[PDB]
Amino acid sequence: SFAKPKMPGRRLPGRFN
Amino acid sequence: DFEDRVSDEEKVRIAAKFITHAPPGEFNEVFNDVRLLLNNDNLLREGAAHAFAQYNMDQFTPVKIEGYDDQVLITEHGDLGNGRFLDPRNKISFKFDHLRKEASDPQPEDTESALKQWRDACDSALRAYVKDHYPNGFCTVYGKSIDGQQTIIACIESHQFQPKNFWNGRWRSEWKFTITPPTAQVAAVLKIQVHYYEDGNVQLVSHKDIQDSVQVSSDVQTAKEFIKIIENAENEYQTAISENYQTMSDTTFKALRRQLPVTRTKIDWNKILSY
Amino acid sequence: DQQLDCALDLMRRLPPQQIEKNLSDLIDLVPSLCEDLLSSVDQPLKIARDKVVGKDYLLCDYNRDGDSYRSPWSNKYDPPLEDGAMPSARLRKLEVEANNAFDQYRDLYFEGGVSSVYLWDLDHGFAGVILIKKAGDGSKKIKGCWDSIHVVEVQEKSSGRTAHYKLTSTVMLWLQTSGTMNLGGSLTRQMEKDETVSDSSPHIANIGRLVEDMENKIRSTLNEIYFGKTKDIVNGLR
Repeated sequence: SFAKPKMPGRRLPGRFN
Repeated sequence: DFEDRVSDEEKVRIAAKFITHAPPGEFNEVFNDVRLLLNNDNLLREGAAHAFAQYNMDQFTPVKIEGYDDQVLITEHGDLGNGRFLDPRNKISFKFDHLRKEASDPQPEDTESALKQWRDACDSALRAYVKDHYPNGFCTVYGKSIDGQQTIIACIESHQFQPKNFWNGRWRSEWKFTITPPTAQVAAVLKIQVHYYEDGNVQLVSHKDIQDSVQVSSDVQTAKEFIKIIENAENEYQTAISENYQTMSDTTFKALRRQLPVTRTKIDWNKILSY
Repeated sequence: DQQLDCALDLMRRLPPQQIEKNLSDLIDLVPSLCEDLLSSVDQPLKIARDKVVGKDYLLCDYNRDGDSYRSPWSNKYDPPLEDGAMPSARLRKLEVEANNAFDQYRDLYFEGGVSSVYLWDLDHGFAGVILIKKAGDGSKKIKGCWDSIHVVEVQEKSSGRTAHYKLTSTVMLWLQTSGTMNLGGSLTRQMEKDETVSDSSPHIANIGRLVEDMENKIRSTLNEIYFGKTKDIVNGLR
């Protein structure tokens, strides 16, 4: 297969962050 | 916040819940994933051991016992404690390793002789029924006094595992009645699970409760009537599943998305972008 | 090490009926994998209301920043965010066009439901997600839902006359009712192709054709796997 494109570094959800 | 962190107790609870939800025929892969995710074998062994046993009893896992011809189901009804299970057809107890799915150390087990003839009669009728109706089915019949009432518990299992084709399926059914002439209530549950995972993850899960009535006379005649009820209800269930499949396919699925637009050709993408 | 691998494998096996709960419990089990798991594990699509334009839009990891999600119609986050991830000015113009094209696509093939398209910049091109959700009307005592998640990557070339498209497409198909019967899960397919980029064949037409080809194919494979193969497996149990 191949990898999906990755998105810019964004804030994680408040729970895990 | 740290005060509200996920505890190790909660993590092994999650591990144990994941193992109990492994598809049929895929316990080893799920276990291996959960083991590497937890990264704590000691916490896993102590906190998830019951889940190994829970999965096997829930799944009616069939097991071969050295020296004995037919296989026995691991069920809650055969749990003798101390990691041993009951084979009521051979009237033996045996150690069961829930991880390797291996039986060992068969020993004679005492049998309350009040249900011996009835359990044997139902067992023999049911064994013939299962070999006739299933490709490689197995069954185990118990006889117990439950709340002072002589009860017969019949469990059926049939699976097909094809991991190299990325699919696995299992059928389980469980049937109960009390030996109470002239008429006994029959209670049953039927379950199907199928997992397909070639470039995807599709699962069927189905569950049907059954209530019926059986006429209780002699052990051999009741056994005959009991098996007739099983055959009719399991035939009807299989029929009803394939009828639900047909409706899903030609009613619900077709309504979700067209095959093509009403033009009967694929989209003209420059007409889509036009003003 | 092998943890991310094991987590993805594990989500290919746990019942798809409980994807959302199992993913959250999985991330609690291994928090260091949260970002990779949220961007790699497909989840059923959720509908939100854009109160400014009065239109529904679809939520997924790709339009999330923190606990806020971005509307393709108004280009604002809800709950409000001052420091939210945004497409570049030029890409946003393309995103607006893409939303309008795939809204027409949605109407043509699904005759209802909801769609949303989110694009983001890359160093030598851009990427996008095309989302479609359509619920069954509940007829014949059967509840259904269809979720499309198409993720496309566009690698632009020096000539500007050709680009390389990489498509990862998932359809999640959910069906449930004698007794109880639940048939659900998803299929994922990939393909990549060079296409001409021209005034007469722009990016959105190229992407549109790839998505339509892919979703027509997946609709037919869903028909085969769900109503052919899994039924066949059931009947081979007895």
